[PDB]
Amino acid sequence: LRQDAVMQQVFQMCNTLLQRNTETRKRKLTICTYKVVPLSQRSGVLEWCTGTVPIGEFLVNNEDGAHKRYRPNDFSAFQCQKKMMEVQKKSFEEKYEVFMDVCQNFQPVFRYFCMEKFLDPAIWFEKRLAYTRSVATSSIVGYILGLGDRHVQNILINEQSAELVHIDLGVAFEQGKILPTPETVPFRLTRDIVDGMGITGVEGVFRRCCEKTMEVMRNSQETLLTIVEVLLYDPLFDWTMNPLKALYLAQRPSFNKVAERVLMRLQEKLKGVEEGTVLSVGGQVNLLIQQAIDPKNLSRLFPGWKAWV
Amino acid sequence: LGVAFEQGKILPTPETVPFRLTRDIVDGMGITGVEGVFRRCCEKTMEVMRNSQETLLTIVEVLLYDPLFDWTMNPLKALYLAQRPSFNKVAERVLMRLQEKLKGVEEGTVLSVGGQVNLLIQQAIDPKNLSRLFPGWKAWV
Amino acid sequence: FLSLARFSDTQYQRIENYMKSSEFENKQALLKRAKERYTVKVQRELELDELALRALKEDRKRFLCKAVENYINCLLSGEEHDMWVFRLCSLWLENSGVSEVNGMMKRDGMKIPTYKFLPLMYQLAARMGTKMMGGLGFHEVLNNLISRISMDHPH
Ligand SMILES: Nc1ncnc2c1ncn2[C@@H]1O[C@H](COP(=O)(O)OP(=O)(O)NP(=O)(O)O)[C@@H](O)[C@H]1O
Ligand SMILES: [Mg+2]
Repeated sequence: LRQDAVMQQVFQMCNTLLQRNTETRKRKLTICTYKVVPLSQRSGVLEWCTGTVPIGEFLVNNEDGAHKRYRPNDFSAFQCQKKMMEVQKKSFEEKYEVFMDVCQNFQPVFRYFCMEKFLDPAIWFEKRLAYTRSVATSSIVGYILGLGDRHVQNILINEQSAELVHIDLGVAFEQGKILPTPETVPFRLTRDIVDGMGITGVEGVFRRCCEKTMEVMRNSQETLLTIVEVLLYDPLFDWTMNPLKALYLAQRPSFNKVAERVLMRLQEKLKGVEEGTVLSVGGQVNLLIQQAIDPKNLSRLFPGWKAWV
Repeated sequence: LGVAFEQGKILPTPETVPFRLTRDIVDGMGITGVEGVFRRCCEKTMEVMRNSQETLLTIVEVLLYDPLFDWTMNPLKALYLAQRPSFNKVAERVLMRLQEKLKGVEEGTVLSVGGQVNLLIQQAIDPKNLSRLFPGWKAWV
Repeated sequence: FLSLARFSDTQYQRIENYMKSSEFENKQALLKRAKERYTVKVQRELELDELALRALKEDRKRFLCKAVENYINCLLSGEEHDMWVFRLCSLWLENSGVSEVNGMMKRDGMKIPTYKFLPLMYQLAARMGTKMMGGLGFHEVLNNLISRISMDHPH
């Protein structure tokens, strides 16, 4: 649990940075955090987010899932999961056509979360706006820190405030790309996530908030790089990926050179350098949004990540 | 023109000036010195170099992989220049250094055409850098 | 033709950069150290990684061939972008082992006017060889191309 506690402070630093900028303080761009109190090298205790439910439990529950309740005629969650695992040991083209076929018979229904919980139009608009701002802020910060393993069970949504909470932050600094099944998406922006943002989708509040968050990240590059440098040289911070962790994450029935490479990769992200070229805040945000919503990248991903969800 | 691609910095006496901008060179430019025609022309030349970065980088790539192009320094050449009484990694490092020059990156930061030109002029005319140089280069001249 | 050539070269360059990137080496090094129940998962990873490698190599070859073809067409379709012959030669010299690239240069590159190759004549002549003669070989195409250029502009 020490790794989770370390990630919580970075979220606090990201929260503190966002508060002191007038552009993001007006939009109330913040990151949901929970206290983690490690007790030993093997056991620990952490805060339980009361009033929060996993997004996977709300959407693709077998008994009373959102997809089953609203779209009985569509493919079930079990059916979609079974199909993806079958095409796992197949060609990339076969994977892509399977993913499109599943997505054709699996329409997002996540937009109904705010409708059934906030009948008042004024309250419903506030919660939807807060949800869109929360996703945009978390996605940019998660990309900056290279957060990975953002599957359905690792994301919590507050029932009262409709704000996403990210848990299980063990994978970070783009260690997810080192997995046997690489993470080709900087963050989770699946159809359910976009559908809950309204009819406008990623366009509008989500895109502007992502740009505003990126500007704060770029303006505080010297601060952000220094904080990560302190973390990466912590002897007790086991952020590097090992075969035991890699196999555990995806299961089915010199330290100095790595840290310097991660720091360089973080530095080029904060300056907008992606593929050796300088990209503006708007251009970088557009690239990140496009990569996350690209169906081809989602097809290559692990079925347990539930890209179709 | 045997010495190029910053191979002079590898010499026993490193070349700390990108080019020769000594007092005689500046004095012949007029009373205005580096300010004016020299600075504007340097900025205009840098803009052309930046706008044709993909063209310039492509050409140098062809040159650096020429088997008969002995552009790398050797101890025999280094002592000959300053006398008194894996190739692939070396090729790639020059290309990266050339690429950051074309994009304005000097010390890891993005610099505009005007800022980059000012840095080059300041480095060349810096008396401290000229002192370290080999006297055979005649920095005072 | 030039716009398609530039984009195809950019995609090929991105794939080539990824192959030589330190991230690719770190990912490969993890599998090598992992391989040294347990045996079942190891032999799977040595099969998916090569499956990903063959797909990446095929994509690189397709992008490289398309870029070379479009660069030749752009050169034959005008004279404003004659400087891009350096990129066409750079791709050809660095990928002399590809039969498709050598065939396209023989079939279509011979129609390109010789005077466009004069500025980089020094590098073309330095790559002449004999060990790999053949109908589709790079050396024979290079020798025929160099001779044809010397035909038009001996001086
Ligand atoms: N901080 C938290 N607040 C609320 N619920 C939580 C919290 N952490 C975990 N949960 C719940 O616990 C479930 C299981 O996740 P977790 O406790 O992390 O065990 P886990 O899935 O095994 N993670 P890991 O041990 O790293 O493989 C989640 O789906 C959440 O519903
Ligand atoms: Mg979990």
